[PDB]
Amino acid sequence: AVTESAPNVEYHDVKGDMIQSVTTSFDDTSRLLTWTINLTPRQVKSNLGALVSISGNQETRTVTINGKNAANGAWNLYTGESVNNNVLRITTQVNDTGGEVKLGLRLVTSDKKITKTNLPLEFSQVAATTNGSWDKAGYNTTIVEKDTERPVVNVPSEITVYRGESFEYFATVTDNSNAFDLAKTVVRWLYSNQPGRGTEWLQYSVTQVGNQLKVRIFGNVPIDTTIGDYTRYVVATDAAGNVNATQTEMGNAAVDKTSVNGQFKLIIRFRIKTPENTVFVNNPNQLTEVEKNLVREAVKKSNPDLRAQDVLNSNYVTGITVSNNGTTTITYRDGRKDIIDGSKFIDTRAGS
Ligand SMILES: [K+]
Ligand code: NA
Repeated sequence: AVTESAPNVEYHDVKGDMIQSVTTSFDDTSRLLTWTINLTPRQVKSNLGALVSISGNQETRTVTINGKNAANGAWNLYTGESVNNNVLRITTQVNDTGGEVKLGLRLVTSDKKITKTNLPLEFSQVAATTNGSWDKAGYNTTIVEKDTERPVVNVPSEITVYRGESFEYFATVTDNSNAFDLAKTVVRWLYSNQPGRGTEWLQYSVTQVGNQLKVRIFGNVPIDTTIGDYTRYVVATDAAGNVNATQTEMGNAAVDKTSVNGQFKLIIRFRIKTPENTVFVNNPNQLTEVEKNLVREAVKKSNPDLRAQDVLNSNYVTGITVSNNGTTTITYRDGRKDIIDGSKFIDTRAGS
């Protein structure tokens, strides 16, 4: 991008009679800065001289006067043609640090060739030296540092969602520049910029809050989706185009089974629903085998969406286990477990 503005005027000698306006143009890719100075000397004459000083974070690349390269004669002299509505353009390479950049000028016109020795630094000395128009001014502006640092995503290691339920999580994006490319900030699986096979219901949105992005990760999980886990990525881009994780890094991480910044495991779990009818037993803390089986059957009945394929080895008897004290362990097809206390649905028939 190119940014154009009018710099801060540090001083402009009120006896000066040349400078009308000064503008800057900065290319954020080349980091070249052009100072454009428009001149209307009262005495145009034949020769323009420009004594130029720049801050140490700049290095001069080009100086033109009236559209032609200036002859190169802390302060350096450049000379060229003198016309009305003359344009002096000083292009510098800004260093990677950027920051405050400064320009100082002492300008003259003359009918004679101009030399640095015979160049007046005050209005009162003009008549005996260059004997034409004169001006003196200083400017500054501020240039961003070159941003070579990637943005950082903060997202949980695991985002756990439940079949039949909605979810909402946030990832946060921070960058050293405090500026982003929202269009190139996404949540995706590895292969393409999409939510991914099996998780097509994964949604996201990107908002900027202050100096950070907030990436809302949300959706509605179907009752009929596969239980297990999926690797997904928050990929964020700063305003300079640096990304937290590149496509090639995502691919290496997928093969090596390592992590990149912004990676998360999306885990789809089952949400166990409690029996609506109390399971009556003799001693809720010392169940018989028949009572353990009543507990398993009640859990199956209240969870008709828990299919055999959803539990370990597609077997309800080994996938739903019930301890002596009525604790139910459900082990799913992915090896994940729920350990569920029976206190809220198992009761004694004594006193019922
Ligand atoms: K950055
Ligand atoms: Na933006």
